[PDB]
Amino acid sequence: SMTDQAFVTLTTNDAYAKGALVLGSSLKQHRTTRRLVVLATPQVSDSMRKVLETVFDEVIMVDVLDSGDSAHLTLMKRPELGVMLTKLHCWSLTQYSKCVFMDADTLVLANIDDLFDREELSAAPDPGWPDCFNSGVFVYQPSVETYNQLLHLASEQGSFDGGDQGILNTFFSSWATTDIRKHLPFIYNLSSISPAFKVFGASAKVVHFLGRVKPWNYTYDPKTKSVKSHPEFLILWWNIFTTNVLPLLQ
Amino acid sequence: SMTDQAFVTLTTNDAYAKGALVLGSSLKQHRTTRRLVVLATPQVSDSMRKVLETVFDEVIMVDVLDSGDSAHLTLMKRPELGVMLTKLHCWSLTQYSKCVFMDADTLVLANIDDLFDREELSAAPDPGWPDCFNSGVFVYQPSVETYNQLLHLASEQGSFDGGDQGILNTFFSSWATTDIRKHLPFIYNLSSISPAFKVFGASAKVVHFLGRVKPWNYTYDPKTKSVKSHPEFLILWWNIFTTNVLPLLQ
Ligand SMILES: O=c1ccn([C@@H]2O[C@H](COP(=O)(O)OP(=O)(O)O[C@H]3O[C@H](CO)[C@@H](O)[C@H](O)[C@H]3O)[C@@H](O)[C@H]2O)c(=O)[nH]1
Ligand SMILES: O=c1ccn([C@@H]2O[C@H](COP(=O)(O)OP(=O)(O)O[C@H]3O[C@H](CO)[C@@H](O)[C@H](O)[C@H]3O)[C@@H](O)[C@H]2O)c(=O)[nH]1
Ligand SMILES: [Mg+2]
Ligand SMILES: [Mg+2]
Ligand SMILES: [Mn+2]
Ligand SMILES: [Mn+2]
Repeated sequence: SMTDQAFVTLTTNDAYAKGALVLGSSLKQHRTTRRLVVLATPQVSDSMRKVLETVFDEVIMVDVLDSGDSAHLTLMKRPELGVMLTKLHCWSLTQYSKCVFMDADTLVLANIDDLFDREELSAAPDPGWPDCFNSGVFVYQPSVETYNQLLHLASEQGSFDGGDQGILNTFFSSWATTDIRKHLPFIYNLSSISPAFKVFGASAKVVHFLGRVKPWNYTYDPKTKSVKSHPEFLILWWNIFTTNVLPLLQ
Repeated sequence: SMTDQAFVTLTTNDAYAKGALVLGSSLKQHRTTRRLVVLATPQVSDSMRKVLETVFDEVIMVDVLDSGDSAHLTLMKRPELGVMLTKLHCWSLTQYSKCVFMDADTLVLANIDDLFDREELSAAPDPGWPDCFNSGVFVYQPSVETYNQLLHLASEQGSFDGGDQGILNTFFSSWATTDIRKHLPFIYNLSSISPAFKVFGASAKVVHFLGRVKPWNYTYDPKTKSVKSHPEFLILWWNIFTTNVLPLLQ
């Protein structure tokens, strides 16, 4: 419908694929009018890609190890940054005029199509260092130029933790001090999970399972309808997975 | 010199007094041209007030337990909020046109007089919930009206944790979405202490020892010039305390 605009996510393996399936199913559930796109690598199994195609309108293959890939020369300088370099291809999707990137470890609790009212680069503050934006949810404008500049910066600067957040904050360095409309409310990337969430946590639009253990790393027990050691968000992830993802398998 | 403008802090006991002495000494060290004010209660010992008068230009006594105090009726509704109600008296200081409130558990690493270029209410984002501002450092305009409204809100709403942050964020509820100039850089209230601090943590202007254990709760050992179990900020606090506070005692 709005074929010109997309939610874009990323998976480089079958584990994070499970996250993308929950994310995508949650966006469908809350009736997005936009396209759903997943960047996938050849490390994602063919069988899992078949499941991704039931949720996503486009499963777009990216392989930074292929010498024909635009990021390949950069990977040879920074071989440790394969995942980040795959992610940056989100900017190469110039068939779309505007997109919202979302991490595969996010989950949507309401329609968030009003994010397309925003301009590049709009993003929520990161907890822990809130003059940096968290790069798990952001509104951007695909551009070969912007893409090539991000590649250059990745080449020059690298990434201590292998993430793209430092690079995106270096490139978009006016975010902290310029144009409050480019600060997404924290409820669009609620990543503190693990008094304020009493008052405002009920109005979350997006939950982000930022940090070491992802929901799919838990062992789910049908017998108790919970995981094994606000646990609510974790339960909701698994609720979407069991109710909405599993039956796509028919 | 700028007798019209002040840094204002707060202590209700001799422990936090030690914090105020380090804060005040750090502001002097970095050559503030503004006045230094501490709100103190009768629970602060006379002997400690004599030490506070060597650092602070005004030691202003506030006693919410006195029926002549403006906050006393509010305290009888909310007897658990004595400290917060004392703090709110910062707005009653109408001999000043503009002030920066700072928590007694902060410490200054550079001249921060450029905070007086800001307008009420300017404050840094709180880590953990960054659409709320942390109420440990803020620029405000003393006003009997604003004061009386904050008292009313404290009366109506109370405070789950006994802090003023919720009240100040409720009253100043446009902060997250309005006027980026009212967002202080995080380096003016660096309260994550305990990759980003590698890049930007060297340029801190204010450190805030937010959380349970305050620097003065540690046991300092002259023999090692450290505390007993970035530990640097903690060492600096104790460096100011031993070098700059102690010899005020002559
Ligand atoms: O092996 C991997 C690792 C990551 N991803 C994708 O990359 C995203 C980011 O990884 P994630 O594990 O979610 O990182 P966070 O725990 O969210 O860590 C934070 O810090 C990093 C920035 O430096 C960013 O990658 C994250 O968006 C940011 O929230 C994931 O959601 C996936 O979409 C993969 O596909 N495969
Ligand atoms: O017994 C006390 C307790 C606090 N204070 C003063 O109140 C300030 C705030 O208390 P603090 O212990 O610093 O709280 P934080 O650990 O900083 O906790 C956070 O959350 C609270 C808001 O709800 C605020 O009081 C703080 O500014 C905020 O940073 C202190 O610095 C002192 O100035 C006293 O004088 N006596
Ligand atoms: Mg360069
Ligand atoms: Mg009212
Ligand atoms: Mn993530
Ligand atoms: Mn404090």
